[PDB]
Amino acid sequence: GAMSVASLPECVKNFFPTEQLEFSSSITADEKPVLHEVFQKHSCGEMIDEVSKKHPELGKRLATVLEGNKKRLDGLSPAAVEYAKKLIHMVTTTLCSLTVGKPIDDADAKRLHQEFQSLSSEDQAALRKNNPDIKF
Repeated sequence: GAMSVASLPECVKNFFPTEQLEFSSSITADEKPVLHEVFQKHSCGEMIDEVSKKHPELGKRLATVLEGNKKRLDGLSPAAVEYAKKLIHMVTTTLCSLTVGKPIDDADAKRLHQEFQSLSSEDQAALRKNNPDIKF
């Protein structure tokens, strides 16, 4: 639909939480230009205020994505949390680029996969338990 999520490289799609993908699917043709206008001011914490100013319902849906992402960090070790924040940074940057029409470089996603592989078995299992929908 408006967002073109399917056009993303596979290794990038692998890391997307469900809530980001469901949000992207939901974007209507008149909603996308709202995200474009707002994200073009920057390079979501703070995006929410600006988006909601323009389109309350869209901003509500964006806030729900961020609320969703929080749960995924619960109970994780310092190393696993460091990893997860890098994963979400990758996903955020991508979705912003997709929205504004910048190219997508999947090198950051290949780095995430390599990094996951060198985590302890206990941290890999904890990440999978908190994110059963992600292909690490």
